[PDB]
Amino acid sequence: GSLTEDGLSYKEKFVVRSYEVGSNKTATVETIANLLQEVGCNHAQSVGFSATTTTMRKLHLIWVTARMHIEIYKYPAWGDVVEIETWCQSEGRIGTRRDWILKDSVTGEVTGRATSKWVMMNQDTRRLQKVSDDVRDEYLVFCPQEPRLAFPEENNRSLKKIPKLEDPAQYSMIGLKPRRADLDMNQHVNNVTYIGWVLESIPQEIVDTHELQVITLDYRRECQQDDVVDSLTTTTSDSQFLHLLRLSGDGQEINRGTTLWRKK
Amino acid sequence: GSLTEDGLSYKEKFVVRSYEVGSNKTATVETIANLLQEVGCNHAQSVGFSATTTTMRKLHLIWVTARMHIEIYKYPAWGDVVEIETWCQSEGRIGTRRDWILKDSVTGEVTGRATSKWVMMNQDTRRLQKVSDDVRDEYLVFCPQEPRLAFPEENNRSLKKIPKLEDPAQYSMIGLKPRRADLDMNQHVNNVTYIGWVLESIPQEIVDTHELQVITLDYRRECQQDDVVDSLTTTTSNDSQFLHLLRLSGDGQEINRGTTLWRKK
Ligand SMILES: O=C(O)c1ccc(O)c(Cl)c1
Ligand SMILES: O=C(O)c1ccc(O)c(Cl)c1
Repeated sequence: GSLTEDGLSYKEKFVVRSYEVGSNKTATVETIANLLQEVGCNHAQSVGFSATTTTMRKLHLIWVTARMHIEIYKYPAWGDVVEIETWCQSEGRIGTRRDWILKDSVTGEVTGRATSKWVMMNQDTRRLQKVSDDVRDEYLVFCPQEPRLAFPEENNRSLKKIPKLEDPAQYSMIGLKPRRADLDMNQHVNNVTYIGWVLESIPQEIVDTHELQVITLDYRRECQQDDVVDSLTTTTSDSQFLHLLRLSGDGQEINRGTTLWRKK
Repeated sequence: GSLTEDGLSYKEKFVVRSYEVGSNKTATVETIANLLQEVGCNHAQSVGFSATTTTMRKLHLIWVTARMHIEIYKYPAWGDVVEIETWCQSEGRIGTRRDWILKDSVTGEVTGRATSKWVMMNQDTRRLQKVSDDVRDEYLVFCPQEPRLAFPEENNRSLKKIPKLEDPAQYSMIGLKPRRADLDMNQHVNNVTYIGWVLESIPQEIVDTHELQVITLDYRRECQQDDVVDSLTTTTSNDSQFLHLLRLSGDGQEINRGTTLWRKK
């Protein structure tokens, strides 16, 4: 991987692995989400991050994911090479955004795109915050100053508000628990694990006859290492679904989302 | 990755990823096990498999894992490059073996080694069998003819018989279930998922003060997609050793047994 000529975006190529593909012999959406996080981390390292800036370390602040939105046109097959370009942009004091574009390395065609929203949090208290001028100033040195959007269109799916699923859910997968492989180096549940848990309650017949085209996921609260989660899904329709992840006991919401599937 | 000059082994380099490392900022043993399977798959593809041979496809036969044995001296850090060399060898009619050697790409030092035993099974009936002469002759053209062992030693750990853990277990993790990401392209539970499940019942205090040096795992029966597993561990021992058992949550049918050896950090 390398920063591009202008130093305002980063590109990396990945060869799809045998264990990264599903029943269709193409990369799963969880594999795609892991590659997005990997190229994001390599970009952060290339421009001087630990991921935190110097002012953030002084104030004990961290970036936390608020939303992930991914649209896939074609999933790469086992052995194929996918090139992913990523960049960040400040969104004033709301937070920051990281966008991605995925391409078939051979044809150069766009095979997918993604966008994510990040908010500032005090690492100790876990209290959300607005971004200060100091953090925005140092962030502006590695971001394009004119807007660059993976999802440019006004009123596009990536910004749509997601409603809360009402009981009874049409489908459910209960008692989901993270294992040590689901945790990151800081013992926090990996963001991709929540995508896997959401998809667990999609019925097998849909997975057998459709391919996932779009997923939008809000992250409200973290699942701790000793927590247990229930995954709930209801058909809202192409097939569309509404999703809810909540703690198995008291029902505290941890994520809500929507998926759109197209028939094979 | 590429076959070596003589065409009897395969090498591949991997850059360790951010999500592949654990609390020590080095690759987990599950990451190592996934890289071993990946270089094994790339080797099989480079020598014509599709991982069945022509005679196996005609007779509806497949290779299934019987045992995995891994020893790690040093785990690669995030961003490091690890080079893995792999090769296969026939073991007469018993089955086949795949061995691996892991090296630090910069120093060229050996940082780990692994060996696995595979047995032939009919894909439909699931009945184990001996290797036929046609299959033995077919894969002999891609294997070294003089023995090449990752674990050459006289009475080495890789071949040690593993006993069955007796109840009550000292530690347990109950109700483990595979999710869709734990399945391979044929909807079978990935071999690395069982390693993760074994390790789940090791207490956190051991994980915080020790590093895993050796794991030996026998595979007896598969966990199906709708099965639920219980992971059981008992301390058998500056080094800590454990005995492991994975069994179905309901009737207690054994699916795996193993041992781990941990050295203090
Ligand atoms: O292999 C598959 O089809 C597969 C894998 C993961 C996942 O979450 C889904 Cl919905 C399907
Ligand atoms: O992050 C770790 O320390 C880690 C990860 C996986 C695993 O199985 C164990 Cl025992 C530890």
